[PDB]
Formats: sequence, structure tokens, C-alpha cells
Amino acid sequence: NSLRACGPALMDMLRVACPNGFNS
Amino acid sequence: GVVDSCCRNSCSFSTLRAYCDS
Repeated sequence: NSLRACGPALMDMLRVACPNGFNS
Repeated sequence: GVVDSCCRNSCSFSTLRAYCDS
């Protein structure tokens, strides 16, 4: 029950998981 | 932040989601 993502994949996952986006 | 929680470590999907903007 886990996920691990680094670099562009992590940004692509945040893009689809987040409706209103993300900005760190 | 999200890199520490989900790249340097694995995270649950709800944790990923908590790092979204709202």
C-alpha cells in the first residue's frame, strides 16, 4: 500500500492527483 | 515536503494528496 516516485514521475503524479495543483 | 515523504521514503496515496494545494 505504498508509492515511491522521484524526479519527473513524482511531478507527473502530483499533477494528476492534485485538482488545484501544487507548488512546494 | 513531498520529495522527502514520497521520493526519499515511500508514502501512501493520501499522503501524496495532502501535499497538493488546496
